[PDB]
Amino acid sequence: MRPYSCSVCGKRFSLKHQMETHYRVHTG
Ligand SMILES: [Zn+2]
Repeated sequence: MRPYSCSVCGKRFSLKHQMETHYRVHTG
């Protein structure tokens, strides 16, 4: 996948920070 990926949810992202910023959702 040219772009990164949620590596957890299964989405795609070309901005490591954006995806990494998404992990803030895997908290709890
Ligand atoms: Zn995720």
